[PDB]
Amino acid sequence: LYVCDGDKDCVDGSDEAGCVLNCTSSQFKCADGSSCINSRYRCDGVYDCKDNSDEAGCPTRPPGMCHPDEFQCQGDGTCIPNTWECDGHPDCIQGSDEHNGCVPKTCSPSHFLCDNGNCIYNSWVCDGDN
Amino acid sequence: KTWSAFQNGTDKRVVHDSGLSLTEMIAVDWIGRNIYWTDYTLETIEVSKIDGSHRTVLISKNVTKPRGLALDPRMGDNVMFWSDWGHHPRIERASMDGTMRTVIVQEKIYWPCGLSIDYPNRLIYFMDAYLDYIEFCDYDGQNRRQVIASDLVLHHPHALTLFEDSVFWTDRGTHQVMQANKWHGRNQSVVMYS
Amino acid sequence: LISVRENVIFGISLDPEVKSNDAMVPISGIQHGYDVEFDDSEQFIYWVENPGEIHRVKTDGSNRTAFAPLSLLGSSLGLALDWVSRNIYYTTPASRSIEVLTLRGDTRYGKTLITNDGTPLGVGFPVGIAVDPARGKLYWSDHGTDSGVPAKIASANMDGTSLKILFTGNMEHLEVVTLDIQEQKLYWAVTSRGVIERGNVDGTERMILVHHLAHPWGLVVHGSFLYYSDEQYEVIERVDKSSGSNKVVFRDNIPYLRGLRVYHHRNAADSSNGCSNNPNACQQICLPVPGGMFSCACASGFKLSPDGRSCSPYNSFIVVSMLPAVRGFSLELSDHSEAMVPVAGQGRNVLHADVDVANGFIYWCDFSSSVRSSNGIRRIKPNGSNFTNIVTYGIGANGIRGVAVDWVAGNLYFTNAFVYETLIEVIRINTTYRRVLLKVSVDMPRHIVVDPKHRYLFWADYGQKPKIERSFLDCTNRTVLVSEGIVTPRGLAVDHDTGYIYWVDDSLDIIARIHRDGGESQVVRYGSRYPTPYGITVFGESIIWVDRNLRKVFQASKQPGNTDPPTVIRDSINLLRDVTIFDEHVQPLSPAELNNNPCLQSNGGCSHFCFALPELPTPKCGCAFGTLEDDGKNCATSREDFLIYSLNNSLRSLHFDPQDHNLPFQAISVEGMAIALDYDRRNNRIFFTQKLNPIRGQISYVNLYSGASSPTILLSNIGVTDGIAFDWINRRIYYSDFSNQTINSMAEDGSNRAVIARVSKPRAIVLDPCRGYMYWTDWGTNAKIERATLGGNFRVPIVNTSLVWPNGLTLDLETDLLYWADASLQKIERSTLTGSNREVVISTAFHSFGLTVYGQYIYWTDFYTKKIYRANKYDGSDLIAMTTRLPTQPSGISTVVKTQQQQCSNPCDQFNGGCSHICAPGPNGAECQCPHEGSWYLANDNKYCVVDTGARCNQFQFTCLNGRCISQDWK
Amino acid sequence: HRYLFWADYGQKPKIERSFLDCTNRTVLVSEGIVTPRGLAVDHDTGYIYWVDDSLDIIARIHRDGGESQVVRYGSRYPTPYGITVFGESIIWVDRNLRKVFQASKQPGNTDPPTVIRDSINLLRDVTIF
Ligand SMILES: *[C@@H]1O[C@H](CO)[C@@H](O[C@@H]2O[C@H](CO)[C@@H](O)[C@H](O)[C@H]2NC(C)=O)[C@H](O)[C@H]1NC(C)=O
Ligand SMILES: *[C@@H]1O[C@H](CO)[C@@H](O)[C@H](O)[C@H]1NC(C)=O
Ligand SMILES: *[C@@H]1O[C@H](CO)[C@@H](O)[C@H](O)[C@H]1NC(C)=O
Ligand SMILES: *[C@@H]1O[C@H](CO)[C@@H](O)[C@H](O)[C@H]1NC(C)=O
Ligand SMILES: *[C@@H]1O[C@H](CO)[C@@H](O)[C@H](O)[C@H]1NC(C)=O
Ligand SMILES: *[C@@H]1O[C@H](CO)[C@@H](O)[C@H](O)[C@H]1NC(C)=O
Ligand SMILES: *[C@@H]1O[C@H](CO)[C@@H](O)[C@H](O)[C@H]1NC(C)=O
Ligand SMILES: *[C@@H]1O[C@H](CO)[C@@H](O)[C@H](O)[C@H]1NC(C)=O
Ligand SMILES: *[C@@H]1O[C@H](CO)[C@@H](O)[C@H](O)[C@H]1NC(C)=O
Ligand SMILES: *[C@@H]1O[C@H](CO)[C@@H](O)[C@H](O)[C@H]1NC(C)=O
Ligand SMILES: *[C@@H]1O[C@H](CO)[C@@H](O)[C@H](O)[C@H]1NC(C)=O
Ligand SMILES: *[C@@H]1O[C@H](CO)[C@@H](O)[C@H](O)[C@H]1NC(C)=O
Ligand SMILES: *[C@@H]1O[C@H](CO)[C@H](O)[C@H](O)[C@H]1NC(C)=O
Ligand SMILES: *[C@@H]1O[C@H](CO)[C@H](O)[C@H](O)[C@H]1NC(C)=O
Ligand SMILES: [Ca+2]
Ligand SMILES: [Ca+2]
Ligand SMILES: [Ca+2]
Ligand SMILES: [Ca+2]
Ligand SMILES: [Ca+2]
Ligand SMILES: [Ca+2]
Repeated sequence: LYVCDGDKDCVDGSDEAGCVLNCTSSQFKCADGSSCINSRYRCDGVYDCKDNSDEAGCPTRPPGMCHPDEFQCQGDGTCIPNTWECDGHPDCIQGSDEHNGCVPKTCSPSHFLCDNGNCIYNSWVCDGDN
Repeated sequence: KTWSAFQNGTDKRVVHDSGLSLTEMIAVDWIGRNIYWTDYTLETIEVSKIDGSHRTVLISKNVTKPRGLALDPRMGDNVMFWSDWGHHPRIERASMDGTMRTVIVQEKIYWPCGLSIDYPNRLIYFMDAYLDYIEFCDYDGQNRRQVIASDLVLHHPHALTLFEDSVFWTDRGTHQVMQANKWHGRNQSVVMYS
Repeated sequence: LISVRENVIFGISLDPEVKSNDAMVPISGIQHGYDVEFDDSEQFIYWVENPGEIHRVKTDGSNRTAFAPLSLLGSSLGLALDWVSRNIYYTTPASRSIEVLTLRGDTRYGKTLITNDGTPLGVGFPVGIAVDPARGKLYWSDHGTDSGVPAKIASANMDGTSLKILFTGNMEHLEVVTLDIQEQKLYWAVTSRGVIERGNVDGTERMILVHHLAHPWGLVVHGSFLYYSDEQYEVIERVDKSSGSNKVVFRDNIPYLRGLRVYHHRNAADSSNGCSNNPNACQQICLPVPGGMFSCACASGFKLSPDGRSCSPYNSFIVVSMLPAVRGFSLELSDHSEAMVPVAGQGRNVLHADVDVANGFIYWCDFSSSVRSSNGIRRIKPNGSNFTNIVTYGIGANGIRGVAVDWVAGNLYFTNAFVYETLIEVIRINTTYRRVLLKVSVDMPRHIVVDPKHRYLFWADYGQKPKIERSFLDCTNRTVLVSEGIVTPRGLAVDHDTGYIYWVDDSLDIIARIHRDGGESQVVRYGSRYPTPYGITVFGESIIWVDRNLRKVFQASKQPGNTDPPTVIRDSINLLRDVTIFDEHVQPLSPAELNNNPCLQSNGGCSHFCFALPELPTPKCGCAFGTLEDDGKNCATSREDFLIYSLNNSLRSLHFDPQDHNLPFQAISVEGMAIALDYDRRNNRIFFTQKLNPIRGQISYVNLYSGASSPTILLSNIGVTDGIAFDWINRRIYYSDFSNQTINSMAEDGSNRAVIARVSKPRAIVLDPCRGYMYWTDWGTNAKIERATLGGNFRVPIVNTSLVWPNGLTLDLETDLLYWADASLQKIERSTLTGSNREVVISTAFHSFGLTVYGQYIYWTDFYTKKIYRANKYDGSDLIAMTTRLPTQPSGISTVVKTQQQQCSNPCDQFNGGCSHICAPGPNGAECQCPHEGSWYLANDNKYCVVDTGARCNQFQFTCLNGRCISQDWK
Repeated sequence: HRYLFWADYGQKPKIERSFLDCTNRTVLVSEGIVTPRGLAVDHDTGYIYWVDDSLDIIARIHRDGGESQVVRYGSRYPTPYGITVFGESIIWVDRNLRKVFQASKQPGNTDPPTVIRDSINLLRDVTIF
């Protein structure tokens, strides 16, 4: 079942390398020509095709899904605290948190700022945990 | 819905109807013949008979957002553990009947995404998708260590399992299943690709 | 207290500091949660989903079901329950109606109390419903429509006979209305302004009680308190019923909030009404009315009698089909009452309806491109008492496009549309007997109709060059009645009185009739006055048809040339698709009315199928499986022929009849693992392929008729061979090797060996000796099925796309069809020898090693389930397992057929018998002929012909077309 | 009648009526037209007739629109390509039958037609002088 599904189930993809690329019925198509994939997947939240274009067409979700203290992820349909939105780390599965222009957030004196552009409480700076 | 089948795909049957949330965990008792599951929309932890014939809601007073559930049903332990993602994210432990409740970890949890138990050592293993770590502690949370912690190895973990001296987890950000050594992570392998 | 959210229903204890949320076992899995209602006398809770369905579950979780799935059209928006009369009331906007249903006992009774009637009092878009049983009053809230129905709060009687409007104005986007039985007061909320209002059941007073909200779902009143929920504020809270000035909050930050109910032991003795006082006083439905009196009403498909106690079922009505539902209309156009319980619900896409009036059944077909379960044929009774699925397995990619019913033979005929092919099949209405009568290839039969009086079957074709065709009940004859003047025949109907055929076309915009014997075409109601006639039926001196654009049902006189303005039966019907009639007159049963049809009595004695043939006084019989017997009525399954398979060592035999558990020959055991088998009619002998260890392949033959002779061996050590094929015309054996990537040929005794071709992983070989072709399967890179001559001198891929892991291959010489199995795509596919047509036979629960075809069935063996399976080779319409779970993983399968053509009956088929031109049919064996015009001459043997002068060249050469000779080595 | 009429062959084919200076446009037939190969007008009655080889029909309408009427429909008229009106008769040509036919213009009549010339190849239009 696995030897032709668009999923490289092993290190070198020996399974998928042998398959044809003609987009049989119900197979949604992707611009990279990697593999044609079943239409049901189009808006489930998984980048099923290599160039991120299965879901690219899909519409946006109901905005009432999350509380005012939260931000919403379009691909996953999950809610994360507002502070996380532009902290500089992609928290949503598809990166919906870092959007457009963030007006970059900065670190206050009660916290410390490290190599990866993250802000951490001063007590954590040296306690045994990275 | 929740379904039960044999390891060869036969005898597919329905245990009970289930919540639509993507964040859900199921636990089974090989002794008590009971099944436990978490509900993310109703914010509840529920127990039933393994055949689904009887159903009850067991914990509802403070489980804001369950993201993990693990059980130890041995005669001398009889303990249940679960994790919550409220504004005060924590890991909580309660008697398997809910008559006793305690909070085990609450100082650095920010996005709990995994809960598993190690019975010989009587240890809990949990995963965090914000600080990107895999960490284990004991049933009281008084002993705690970190197995893997880095933005390079853990991107978006969702489930954790343990076997022998190895820990297995799943990552949605890399579409992969990973194996590592549960004590120091100095061994890393990919179990399933794509 | 009970609260609803779009995905959950849960219960709160009624004191505000008890924060537990499990006063009842919750209801998980809801998709589009809407209002809820409860019944305490049976511990039941009911909820509605919009978009969705009406469901009931028990407070302890013991039971969960869908309560009105077949009559509900669209989605309901409000529920009300009467515990005194034991009736439930629900409101549906898709049909602009308010309906009542009876909870008493296992037999549902349901009618529509209020709908559109042109007056503003009538129901518009009813969203909310509340009922009072003791006073026999019903209240509803409705957004109104463009018919002049205002946004209103309205009052009616629970029997539906009285209508009045209580409140109007300042009402936009009103969602719920609720009633208080002690105060006799009504409460409703408005989203356009964020306020909750109170009113009196007589319309005497209106007041405002809550002042600042944003989309407040739900109102409930119990004792001194009123409870409401708000979406944007995510809160559920309680307020003083008498003041509105003080508030308490039960829960907060709850999303997707919906309406609320309160649960307590309300009792019928206190709330008693006329129906409770007079049990059993109505045959179907009892509805209370003011003054303690009661009224009786009949369910859909029934009418009421002057005694008021009894109801009688409709026996003469018209049936109309619309993509979303099937409905019935009385012949009396003054009667707008439902003549049958409607058919509506999820998955409905009705294309055609047909009726068996004598048995009391209606049969309809559903067709959806996007949903498997929606496609099929199903039958229901007008009373809704019975529902059954007649055809749900073996449906083509394009679905079922036509259903015809024969009430004399008790037969159903339908058309099944695959990708490049269409099939016409007949099924006996109450038995598991289904057969395919015709394969149509390029024509696309969709609409089908049958006439038992004239013993004719008619269908319409929708492909290129559309036409109408006539056939006999067994499809053994094909004739075309209309070729010219057809573009889009949306509907086909036959008249059983005159034996005339009528069709409608929305491209031509015409209704036209022809005679069963063809000839002159005639025109009815042509012109722009008929924009889109989609369905037509004939009854008496009238024709009845439906129009998709005018949204109307019309009646006119069937005689051509008449131009009386038509007659109308129903207005404002959406998505009309077909019309049918349910009346004893349209389906006669007297022999004089049916021209002495032989199947009218005891199915003509036929075992499987009975088919009246025009001008044949005796019945005709057809078998769904096997063959027909000299008695002319019964069928047999050729016990002279059997199936042979190997488990590992044990060669075993099986019978085509799954009930005939006898073994054709007892079981035989061989060394190692037997993997592939082939049989020959000449010797009553089997050739089998043997694996001794993971490295050693072996070939051996065994004899069945030679007493009990043990095996004989042809080759002792070769790579592991997985496929074997036999050629009885040339007396050769062909085998494939997996360890050596090769396909080799040998002679019957092994003394001669040759190698035909090389392909990676050559699992299967198939042979046709009379045509000189062999086929093989390669599952390596560029997985393909390939064809070559018996000698491998010519080679071409028959299938090289949409194929991944071909591991089984078989050929059928009766149909000239090739079948293969794919383990990656888990499916069985059939095509022609050229690969020009491709269809899928099986796509579900599929694992297979071998493949063989006999009769109307295809058989395969499965190693995962350790079973052998039989299916129908054209559509997989049947699936059964011929054996219990076998002891060990099956191997490849072959068939033992004694009627094999041991010699080629048409010798010219072997590449023109070797010729270039016209081949004579075996005068002295195969023989050759040139064109009779021009001085041609026969050469090489009596074979090539392009020699216009008889020119001479030496015999040691070979002599070509165009008059040239060349040394044989170059040949 | 001071009218100008033309037929349209694109998507949603129709027949239109106009004034001699085309300052007015009106549509007489929209439904029931697929391939109007020929259009003719009767100068006596002020009626318009058209022929269609897809519909295989001869049909007439009134200069003020309204009710459509049918003449010689059916398979007996495989490909009427051109039509003209003269007196109480209509004359039309058929591409497949290779014939010229004369019939009476009033609808509903079914007298067998009359033939004028046989074996004429590639017939396209008929006119009267
Ligand atoms: C097929 O089975 C149905 C259901 O058993 C038969 O339906 C009965 O038909 C008789 C008349 O022949 C009625 O009087 C009964 O009321 C029907 N029973 C039910 C339960 O509906 C039907 O006769 C059988 N044969 C056919 C051709 O439908
Ligand atoms: C590829 O698919 C198209 C349909 O999308 C089909 O028409 C064509 O024949 C296919 N090509 C091959 C080589 O099968
Ligand atoms: C549960 O909630 C109560 C009341 O809000 C609080 O006092 C208690 O600390 C909470 N317990 C936990 C484990 O969060
Ligand atoms: C673990 O990793 C080390 C290298 O870090 C390697 O030498 C060793 O063989 C590994 N052990 C196992 C059991 O994989
Ligand atoms: C409800 O479930 C029980 C479970 O045993 C079953 O016996 C019963 O038939 C079901 N239906 C009704 C109406 O009780
Ligand atoms: C359905 O039909 C069967 C027999 O065909 C009958 O026994 C049964 O009562 C029917 N169903 C109902 C609800 O009457
Ligand atoms: C079948 O049709 C042919 C003409 O197509 C006709 O001659 C023949 O009589 C028909 N069969 C029977 C049994 O009448
Ligand atoms: C056939 O299979 C059984 C187990 O399925 C095995 O024990 C037996 O040895 C096999 N036959 C031979 C000849 O090895
Ligand atoms: C495979 O083929 C070669 C010749 O191509 C032959 O020598 C050998 O015996 C065959 N069988 C095996 C098992 O290699
Ligand atoms: C597939 O077969 C066609 C002819 O049927 C041929 O032209 C084509 O090149 C083949 N493609 C492959 C990949 O074998
Ligand atoms: C699957 O396992 C069940 C027992 O758990 C058994 O009854 C069944 O035969 C098994 N099926 C197969 C195909 O192994
Ligand atoms: C032009 O046509 C319109 C309708 O389209 C009509 O009302 C008007 O009278 C016509 N022009 C003249 C001058 O009559
Ligand atoms: C996305 O869709 C939602 C509804 O699903 C809302 O319409 C919202 O306004 C939409 N637009 C954007 C850009 O979020
Ligand atoms: C960073 O952000 C904080 C608020 O979180 C303060 O605005 C601070 O002044 C900022 N620092 C810089 C350098 O802009
Ligand atoms: Ca794969
Ligand atoms: Ca996807
Ligand atoms: Ca972020
Ligand atoms: Ca630290
Ligand atoms: Ca039309
Ligand atoms: Ca034509």
